[PDB]
Amino acid sequence: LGKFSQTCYNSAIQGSVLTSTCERTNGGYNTSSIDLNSVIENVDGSLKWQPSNFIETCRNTQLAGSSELAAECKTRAQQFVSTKINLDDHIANIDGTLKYE
Amino acid sequence: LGKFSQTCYNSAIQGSVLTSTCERTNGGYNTSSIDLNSVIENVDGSLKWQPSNFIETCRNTQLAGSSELAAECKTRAQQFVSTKINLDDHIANIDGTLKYE
Ligand code: NA
Repeated sequence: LGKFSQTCYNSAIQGSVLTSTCERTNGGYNTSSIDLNSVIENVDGSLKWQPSNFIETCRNTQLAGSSELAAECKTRAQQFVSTKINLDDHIANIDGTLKYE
Repeated sequence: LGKFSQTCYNSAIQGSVLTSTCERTNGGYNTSSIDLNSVIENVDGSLKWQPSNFIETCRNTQLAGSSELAAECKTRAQQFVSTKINLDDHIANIDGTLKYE
């Protein structure tokens, strides 16, 4: 559904970063931001949205230790198996901000 | 390339969201989060990092109007052309916080 600009203002892009000042559900405001590097993609010169399947096919997410993600996900033979990934692998700290590279 | 957890503490995974409080470059701290649904994916049951080429093949990004990304991207034949996309198609404000949905 999207529609952020409807309830936001003073938006800006910088590199692939988007930042805006957005209304709460109460009456105040907050300034967040999203990296668009992992959400849009370039196909022959045109931008498109990227598909994803983590929220929709995996479950019961958890952090083990300092940088290990753990969950259970759905296979091709449509059964849930246990899987794990080191988030240190590609998640970095870039001046107090968490960044995917 | 990566290894955030050597300057971050108190990390937490909730849903697809990772949250951590990190070491600013000077001496201080900042608490961030990154939505992993667009960073990792599941391939037959196993979680894999997702590749993407936007900032790697595109340049000169601009917010045009209220909600439109504009940029120039390289076509398979290595030529920069024009390309826009409406961010409001999937960027949302969830309680003062921008989300991709
Ligand atoms: Na992605």
